[PDB]
Amino acid sequence: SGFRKMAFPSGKVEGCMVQVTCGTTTLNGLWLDDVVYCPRHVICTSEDMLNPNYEDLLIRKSNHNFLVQAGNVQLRVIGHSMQNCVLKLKVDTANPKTPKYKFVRIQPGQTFSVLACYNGSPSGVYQCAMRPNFTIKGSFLNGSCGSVGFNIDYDCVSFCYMHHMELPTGVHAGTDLEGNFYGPFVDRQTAQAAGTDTTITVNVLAWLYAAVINGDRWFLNRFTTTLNDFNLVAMKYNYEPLTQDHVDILGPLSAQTGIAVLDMCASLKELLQNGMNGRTILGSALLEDEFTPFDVVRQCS
Amino acid sequence: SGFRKMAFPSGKVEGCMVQVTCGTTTLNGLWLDDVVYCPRHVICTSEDMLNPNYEDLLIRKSNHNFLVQAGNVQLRVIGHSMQNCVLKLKVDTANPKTPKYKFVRIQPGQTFSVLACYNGSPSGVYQCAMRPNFTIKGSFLNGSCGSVGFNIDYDCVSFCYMHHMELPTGVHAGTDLEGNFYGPFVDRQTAQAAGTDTTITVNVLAWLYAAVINGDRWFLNRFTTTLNDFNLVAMKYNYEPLTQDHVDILGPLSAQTGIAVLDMCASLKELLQNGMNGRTILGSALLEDEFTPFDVVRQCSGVTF
Ligand SMILES: *C(=O)[C@H](C[C@@H]1CCNC1=O)NC(=O)[C@H](CC1CCCCC1)NC(=O)c1cc2ccccc2[nH]1
Ligand SMILES: *C(=O)[C@H](C[C@@H]1CCNC1=O)NC(=O)[C@H](CC1CCCCC1)NC(=O)c1cc2ccccc2[nH]1
Repeated sequence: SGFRKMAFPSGKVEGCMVQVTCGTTTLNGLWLDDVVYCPRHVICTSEDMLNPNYEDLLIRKSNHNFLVQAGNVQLRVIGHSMQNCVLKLKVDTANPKTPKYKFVRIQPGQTFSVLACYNGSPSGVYQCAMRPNFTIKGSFLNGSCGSVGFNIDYDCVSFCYMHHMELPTGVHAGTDLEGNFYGPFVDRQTAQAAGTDTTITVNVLAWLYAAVINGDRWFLNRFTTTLNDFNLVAMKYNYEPLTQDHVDILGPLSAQTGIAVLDMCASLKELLQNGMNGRTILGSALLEDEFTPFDVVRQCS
Repeated sequence: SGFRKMAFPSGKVEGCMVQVTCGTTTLNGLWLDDVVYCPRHVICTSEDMLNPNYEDLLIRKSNHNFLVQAGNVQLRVIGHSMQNCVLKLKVDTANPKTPKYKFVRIQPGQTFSVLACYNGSPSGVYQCAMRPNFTIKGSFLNGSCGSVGFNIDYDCVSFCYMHHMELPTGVHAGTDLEGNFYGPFVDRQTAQAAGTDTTITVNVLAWLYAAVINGDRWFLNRFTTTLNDFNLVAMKYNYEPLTQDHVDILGPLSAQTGIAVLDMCASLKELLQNGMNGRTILGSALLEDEFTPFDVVRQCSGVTF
């Protein structure tokens, strides 16, 4: 029993982190086979922050302008190319610690683990979710760029995020491992603002199911709702719409607990109206939205 | 910026986990040098949960009664002995992935990372605190016994916890790696209950400092207090007493933020007596007590291992 925000074990990713330096900029790179992936803004200088022409900047670089270090060993860059907003540095040696892996682009509401790194070495590991507005609420300082987010279902590592920047409101933006940003952001230091953050409704419902599984029932009620009436209410609290896909996805948890999905929606509606009245759910006094239905099933069984 | 409940990177520990099976029971072991450590209750049968004399049951057991598997390779057990509530199985080969390590016993209020494992395979990692009542509020299912808790300092892994059991209230109990239980618990099938828990005051204060460092400042005020005055309020609200050592340890954070400890104590006193009035701190609607002062320092300065 118990319920914790649980990350994946980080060892398979730790063995892939390296340090990449270009000019005076140092950040992290991901070394898989004979390629090191890192944010392309490592090639920017202090005058190229607003409107960098990355194709023009990259063509001027030599292989030896990139210093790549794995532990106390320099890797020799033998080639470079850019794919969207990531740089791919070809090196002369394959990483012997490369795990089984794939690159996956995730949808808002999906969760993943982040291995926060500085100078190629790990600082710590934590869980994150892709917010509906395509930001993540991370913990990242200067030098963290190039840290990755990942899931490890099975023994396969699915890389889904690479860190690039912090928006003025304190949240974070980045790309997939093909170099495409999540959301409308660009790798320029120009004024950019994320959409209004909303709550990930299907994840709140998953977490209420987790609470029942762990023995807690105080928030249940005798009512039900239609899906359309639920959405009319939840949007007034800046909750994301719940779709029929979401209802289908909660079928398994509904079957395990004997609580129909639309009956749990009626519980959530009352919680939004009443608050918690000095109570907690799974040790929280707010409704958590960073556990997916899949996460709940992994942890509770 | 930002602030998250952050676990230590687990790679150094993952390479030490193995599976240990005795009779019908399977759980995890920790393989360091040429010894595998696991809970001694692995030896119990259904007719020994009630009241077992493990020292008598261990004589009856022979080396080949312990199946140890590291991945798909079987380790050969060449000896066995007990240390308190931990079984030590000597194996014929040293773990080539053994990290620099030591065994340490932690104090209540200290935090550590748990590598939850099943069948010898690491499954997830999260940060815990040793509660004042000597339990931990973990997430553990059947087959997780022998999962371990650890801290890392530079290149050194300090192992501090091995998991043994779940109490009726759903919190968890275990031992250090020399097999001494944390708290007034025993490894017998019997009625056991956690003591009433209290909140870790020095950790709440550290987290309030983390909040200010991240620009969350609504709870600060003009007032200050004394230790005696504060501690009288603490006792009233089931908070752990705040000592002078605690004030000293927060010293850094006080100087960095310009909020003296007793100044921040006056903030915490008001939060206790008045609550949060519908506001949050670092995304929480409760006062969080599972970050130590050192936890805050290393997250806010980007310390690596
Ligand atoms: C890479 O290591 C950092 C990671 C940042 C530092 C603070 N927290 C983080 O997550 N990335 C940056 O510093 C980028 C660099 C830019 C180079 C040119 C192309 C765009 C990215 N900058 C920022 O994240 C940045 C600058 C800035 C100024 C004012 C407010 C916010 C802000 N964020
Ligand atoms: C080891 O893998 C498990 C871990 C437990 C399973 C559920 N959650 C956990 O953390 N440990 C056990 O199952 C122990 C075994 C005992 C054998 C005899 C010596 C003491 C340990 N049992 C329990 O944890 C247990 C039994 C029990 C009965 C009623 C309420 C709670 C309860 N916990």
